Amino acid sequence: QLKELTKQYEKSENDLKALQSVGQIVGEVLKQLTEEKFIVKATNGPRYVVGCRRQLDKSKLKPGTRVALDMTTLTIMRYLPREVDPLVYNMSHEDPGNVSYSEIGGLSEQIRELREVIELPLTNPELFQRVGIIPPKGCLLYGPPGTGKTLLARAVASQLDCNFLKVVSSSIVDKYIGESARLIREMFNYARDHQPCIIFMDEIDAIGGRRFSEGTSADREIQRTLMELLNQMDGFDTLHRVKMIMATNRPDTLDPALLRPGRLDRKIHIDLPNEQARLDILKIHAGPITKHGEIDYEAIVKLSDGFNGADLRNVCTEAGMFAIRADHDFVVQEDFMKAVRKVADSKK
Amino acid sequence: GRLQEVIETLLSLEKQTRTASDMVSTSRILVAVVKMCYEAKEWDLLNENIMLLSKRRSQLKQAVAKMVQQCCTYVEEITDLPIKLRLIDTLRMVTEGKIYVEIERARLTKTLATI
Amino acid sequence: DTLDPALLRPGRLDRKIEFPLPDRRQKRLIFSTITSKMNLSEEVDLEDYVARPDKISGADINSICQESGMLAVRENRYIVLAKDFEKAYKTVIKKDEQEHEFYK
Ligand SMILES: Nc1ncnc2c1ncn2[C@@H]1O[C@H](COP(=O)(O)OP(=O)(O)O)[C@@H](O)[C@H]1O
Repeated sequence: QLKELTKQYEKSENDLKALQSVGQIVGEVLKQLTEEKFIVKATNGPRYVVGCRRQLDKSKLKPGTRVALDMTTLTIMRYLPREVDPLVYNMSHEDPGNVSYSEIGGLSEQIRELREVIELPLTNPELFQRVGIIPPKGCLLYGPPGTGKTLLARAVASQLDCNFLKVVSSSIVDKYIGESARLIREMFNYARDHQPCIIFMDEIDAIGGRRFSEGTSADREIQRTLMELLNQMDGFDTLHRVKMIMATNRPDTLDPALLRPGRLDRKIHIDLPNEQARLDILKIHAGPITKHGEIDYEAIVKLSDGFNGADLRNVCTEAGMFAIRADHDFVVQEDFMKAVRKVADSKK
Repeated sequence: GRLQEVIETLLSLEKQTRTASDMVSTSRILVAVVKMCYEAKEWDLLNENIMLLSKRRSQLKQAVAKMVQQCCTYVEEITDLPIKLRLIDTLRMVTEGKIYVEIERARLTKTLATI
Repeated sequence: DTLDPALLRPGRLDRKIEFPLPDRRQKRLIFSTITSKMNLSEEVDLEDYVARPDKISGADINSICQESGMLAVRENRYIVLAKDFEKAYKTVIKKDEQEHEFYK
C-alpha cells in the first residue's frame, strides 16, 4: 500500500521537476568570440550578439558550432555537437538483408571488381601510393534494368563495416527552396564525420543532369542541387575517406560534369545474363523451391535469351504459381517449360 | 641429356597439378622443377624454365603466387666460387612486381651487396 | 552557354578564359606529368598513346593512368609494364564513340 505508490508513483514525481524546465533555442556561433559576447546565427533567425555562460569553455567554441541559447534572457547555454537530420532514416537503416554474394549470380567479375574498388582501398591503402596514385572514388552501375543493381548494393550493404548510406535519390528533394542542398551538404558532412563511409544513391536521374534551359522552377531547383552535390563530390579535397557509388538505368541522360572521371571513375556496365549467368540465376532462384532431380535447366537456358535476373525469378515464380493453382507437389519440367513460354510472351 | 626428365614429367604435371589442385603442389612440383633442375647440375638449362613458367598459371581457387618460396628456398643453396651467377641476373627481371618478393630483391640485393 | 548576358559587360568580369580539352602539343605534357608521379618500368611508351588524339579531358588521363596503376594492383605489382597501360586505356580509353563510314 506504500511501496507500490512509492516506486511507481514517486518515480512519476519526475513530471513536475521536468515540467519546470523551459527549453532552449539553438543556433550557430558565427564565431567572433568578441570575448565577453559572441555573435550567433539562429536557424530561421537573425544574427545577433549574445552574452556568455561565464565559466564556459570559450577556447573550443569554434566558428560554426551548434550552441543552445536561452529564450527569455537569451544568454548562451551548454553547447551541442554537430547535428544530424533523419539521415538516421538514411545511414542507421537501409536494405542489407543478410543477402550475400551467394544470391548474386553470374556476375562474379563485376562484384569482385566493385568489392575490390570500394572496400579494398579501405583494407590496404598503403599499396596505392606505393604504386604512386590515389584510389578512385566512384562507380556508376549503368545497365539494362533488372540485372542486379539495387540489390548488388544490398549484398554490399550486408557485407561491410562502415555506415552504408543507402538513399533513394528522389526522397532527397523537397518543396522548400534551397532545402535539397541543405540535405546533401548534411549528407556529405555526415560522411566527413564517420569514416570511411559508403554513400549509395541509386536511380539518380532525379539529380541526373543533362541540364536544361527552360523549366525554370522544377528543374533549376535541382540543377543547383546537382551543383552542390557536384561541388562536394569534387570539393577542394578529394573527400579522402568516403566512396559513393550510384546505380541507374539510362546513363545516356546523365550530366557530363558528373561523369568526367573524378566524380565517377570506374563506370561499371552490369549486363544481362549470357548463358552461364542465365543458368546461375536459374539455379539460385530455383534453389529453395522443391524440385525434381534431372530437371532440365539446359533447355530452359537454351530456349530464349535476353532475360534478366528478375525475369528468371519470374520464371520460377510463375511455375510455382502453376503448381499452386494446379495443385501438384513441386513443378514438372512442363511447368518451367510452360513458365518461360509465358515470360517470353512478356516482351515490351 | 636430362631435359626430358623434368620437361616430360612437367608435361605430365601440367594437367594433373594445374587442373586443378595445385595449392600445396605450388610448394611441391615447382620446387621439384627447380631441385630436379638442380640435381642434374646444369646452369644453361637452369635459367630457361622459371621465366618459361610464368604468363599463365592455373584455374579458380588456386594462385599465381607462392613461387617466392620456390625461389627463396633455392637461392641460398649454392655458394659457387669465382663468379658465374645468372642467379643474380635472371632473378631481377623475371620477379618483376609482387608484394611477396620483397625478400627476393632485398636479400638478393644484399647478395649483390656482398659478392 | 546559358550564364547570363549581363554578367560580363566590362566591369563585372572583363575577362573570359577558355579551357581547351587539350591536344597534341599539350597532351604529351599531361602524360609526362601524371606518369612522372608514378612507378614506370619503361616497357611503356609515351607518344604511342599521345597518338590516337581523340577527345580526352585531363580527368580521364588521370583515369586511364590511375586505372593503369590500379589494374597493376591485381598481381600486387609495384610498377606497371605493358598491358595495364594499354589495357586500362583501351578499356576506358574512351569506351569508344560511334564513327560514321561512308562520309569520312
Ligand atoms: N544477378 C541477379 N541475381 C538475382 N537477382 C537479380 C539479378 N539481377 C537482377 N536481379 C533482380 O533484381 C532485383 C533488384 O532490383 P534491380 O535489378 O537492382 O533493379 P533496379 O536496378 O531498378 O534496382 C532483385 O529482386 C532480383 O530478383
